[PDB]
Amino acid sequence: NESVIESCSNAVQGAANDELKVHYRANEFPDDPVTHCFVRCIGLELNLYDDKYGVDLQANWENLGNSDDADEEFVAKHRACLEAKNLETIEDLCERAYSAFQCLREDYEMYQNNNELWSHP
Ligand SMILES: [N+]
Ligand SMILES: [N+]
Ligand SMILES: [N+]
Ligand SMILES: [N+]
Ligand SMILES: [N+]
Ligand SMILES: [N+]
Ligand SMILES: [N+]
Ligand SMILES: [N+]
Repeated sequence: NESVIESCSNAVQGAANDELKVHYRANEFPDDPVTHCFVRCIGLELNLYDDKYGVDLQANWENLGNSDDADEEFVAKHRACLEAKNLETIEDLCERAYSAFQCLREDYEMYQNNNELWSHP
């Protein structure tokens, strides 16, 4: 939502940038250090993500336009994707969050073009 985008742009060094914020409002998140931290911030603020517990797959399922329990294959597929990214070995917390969310890119893009289950318990 608008509020979280604005607050995260202030919380993250470099993120209060006109050009970057045009991307963010368009659900476009480039692979750069500022955006890494921005994506982490949004994930934390919306409780979609946690540095320790990773991606809340149920919260993300709900953020993809659903109100029910996540499909089992959605949970399985993303648990496996996230495990394959060896997130615990990524020292930079922003890079870690950005890498984690790459697993859900296809889902968010499909949802956008149409309009707890922590991965690391
Ligand atoms: N900022
Ligand atoms: N700022
Ligand atoms: N962040
Ligand atoms: N959550
Ligand atoms: N399911
Ligand atoms: N991981
Ligand atoms: N999806
Ligand atoms: N939660």
